[PDB]
Amino acid sequence: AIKLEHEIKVTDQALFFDGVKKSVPQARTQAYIEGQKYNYAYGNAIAPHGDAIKVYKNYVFMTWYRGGILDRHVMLTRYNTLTGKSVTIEFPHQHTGFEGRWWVGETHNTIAVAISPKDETIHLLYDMHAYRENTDTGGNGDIRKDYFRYSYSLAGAASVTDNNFTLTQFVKDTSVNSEGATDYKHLTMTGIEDHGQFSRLTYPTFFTSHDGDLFLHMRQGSSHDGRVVFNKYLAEQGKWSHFKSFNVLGAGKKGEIKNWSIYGKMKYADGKIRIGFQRRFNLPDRFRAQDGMFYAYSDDPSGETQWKNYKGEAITMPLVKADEALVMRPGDLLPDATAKDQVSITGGFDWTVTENGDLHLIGQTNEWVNKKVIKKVYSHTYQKAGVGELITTTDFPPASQLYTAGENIYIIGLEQGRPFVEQAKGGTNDFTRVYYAPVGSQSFQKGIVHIHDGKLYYYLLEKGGAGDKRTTYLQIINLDI
Ligand SMILES: [Ca+2]
Ligand SMILES: [Ca+2]
Ligand SMILES: [Ca+2]
Repeated sequence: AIKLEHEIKVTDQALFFDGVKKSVPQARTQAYIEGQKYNYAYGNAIAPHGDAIKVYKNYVFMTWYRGGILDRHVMLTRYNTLTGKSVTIEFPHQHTGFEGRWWVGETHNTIAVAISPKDETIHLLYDMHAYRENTDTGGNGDIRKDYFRYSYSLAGAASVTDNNFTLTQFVKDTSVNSEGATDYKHLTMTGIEDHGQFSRLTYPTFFTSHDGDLFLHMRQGSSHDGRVVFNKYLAEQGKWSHFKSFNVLGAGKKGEIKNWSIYGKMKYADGKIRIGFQRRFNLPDRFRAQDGMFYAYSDDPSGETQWKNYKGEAITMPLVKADEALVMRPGDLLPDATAKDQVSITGGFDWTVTENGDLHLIGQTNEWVNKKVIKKVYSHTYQKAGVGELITTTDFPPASQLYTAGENIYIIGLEQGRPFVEQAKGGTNDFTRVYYAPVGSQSFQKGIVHIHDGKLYYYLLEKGGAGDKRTTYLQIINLDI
């Protein structure tokens, strides 16, 4: 059976935005008020959130901002699965909120963490939402040399003893742009300052290959003109390669009918670097936001060349016309919803490929009538063993993410606050519940999932907290592969 093995408190001081939702014009224009609750522009929970948990050998690395509203420091915690002990590092940087307005919480601005399995360096990317040298902070700090925020460690830092797991392991900014003695934020990953390359970036997400190569991808640009860029860590050189575009910017002048933006995620799946995404075209049409569903994979271990669509055909690279990578048109799921903005696709998209080559993609497609969602359609698109017909069904529960281990795919979530796992054989839509925490166990408000070596690492926010400091836990659940 799937079994809970460990439950570990991470902190009682995780930052939470305990105020109310603010519009973007509100967030940009309103001044701070002392004693205010911590308002927010998007979500209210920045911890656990983003690419915030990784497992390397016997270490679980977890990031979070610390509360409350006057603190907001970037934190890195390492739990040792062999000793049961944890150690945390406080970084000088504090969450800068919405475009420098640090009293408005900004859940885009996560802290991503990765370990290089080659040289055991630690990498952190944090507090970014497409900032640039001329981002207007409204009088809240100088961002001209701080629009891209990277911290990294000495080689070997991942495995030092707890008492040595300190800021001493991390490398200061000693460039000509350095702020001084506690500046751990680097404006580049390549050793070369490059505003074209490192501005307008959002959503840091690392992934690793079988052989221990480490990669990063981010979104560059805007919701009207956006691309995914990705690079590779060069352990032998102590730096990263130049960002490479999966798709172009300015597609409207390079072969597509119009510029577009890309909503998806690259992952390492069944031994290959791949991407699944949806497109936002911003045409005045039936699509309030995103349209389509797309997927491509690379047969190149570096992920740079040999990109193909699900049929195995080479695609243009960098991609200009998303339809080369088409798998499904979610507008089809509401075939009579033809009025302006009547098909609303704003989230709920995910994908995976199992170790047997089964391709799986999920989506949420909403019907939008008089400015309200009146129908929610969940889809599951899947191809057994990478061949044959692509099956799409709407007989799928309200799940927003898919995971994989062994021959299976998994839905993992919270039901009445308690973690559950549903499992299906890859290449199928036949889920059964195989784990549900028992009555009397704790209740959680939010969790992020990391699958590693046949185990589920569930990084969880405990429900029922008050104020801007809350309690997070780590659960380690054996998937019994
Ligand atoms: Ca700096
Ligand atoms: Ca549109
Ligand atoms: Ca097999």
